[PDB]
Amino acid sequence: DKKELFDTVINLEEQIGSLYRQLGDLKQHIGEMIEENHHLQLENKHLRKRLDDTTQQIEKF
Amino acid sequence: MDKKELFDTVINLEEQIGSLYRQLGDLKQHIGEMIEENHHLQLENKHLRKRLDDTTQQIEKF
Amino acid sequence: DKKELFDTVINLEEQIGSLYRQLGDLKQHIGEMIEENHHLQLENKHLRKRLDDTTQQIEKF
Amino acid sequence: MDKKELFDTVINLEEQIGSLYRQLGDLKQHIGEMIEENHHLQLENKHLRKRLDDTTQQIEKF
Repeated sequence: DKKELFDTVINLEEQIGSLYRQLGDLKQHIGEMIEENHHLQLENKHLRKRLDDTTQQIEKF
Repeated sequence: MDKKELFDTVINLEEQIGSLYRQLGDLKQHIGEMIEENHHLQLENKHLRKRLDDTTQQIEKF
Repeated sequence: DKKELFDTVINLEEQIGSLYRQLGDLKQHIGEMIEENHHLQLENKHLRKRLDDTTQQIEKF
Repeated sequence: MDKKELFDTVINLEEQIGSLYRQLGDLKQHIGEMIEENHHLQLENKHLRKRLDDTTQQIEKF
């Protein structure tokens, strides 16, 4: 009927809004993971440089 | 080593879903329109059959 | 975790597949309504023409 | 009186959703990749801190 079809369409709408919300959450968590990655790369760089410097220091004495 | 490209992909996704919402709305509008059109045609043809019945009853009585 | 995020993404996938299926049903019903419309328009045309012809017939006698 | 235009709109919608599916898949792939990358970096930095600790224990003993 009118109801049976309209409510179907609005049901689709609401499912779409739900998807959007969930994808927003996902975006947030993905962002957090990206920043995590970034910091890990920087930390890795510094620990590498530190190890190189301390290795050269030991190579001296 | 991929970084913000994937993030922009996510944003692109959210934009596409956002779009889908609006399109679904317009679809709903056109659907309702077609439903009204169908109802109008229905009752219209019913009454047309009324008048047709009456006028055929008139002619077939000369 | 790995699970908590991956299962989220696959959950989104499945919701998308669900939406697609539902939209397929909708497409079917919309098609049926369109054909219904078509037939109604044709029937309307013919009943109009019939009424015009029979009206002219009565206008004769 | 609108007809098949709306139908083509529906088809366009189904095509967009179909697309979203694939994009979500690729997204999943890149996500997994970044997760592995994060784990590698984690353990790598842990061991780097091991070696750093040991070598600092070596230097500070002259």
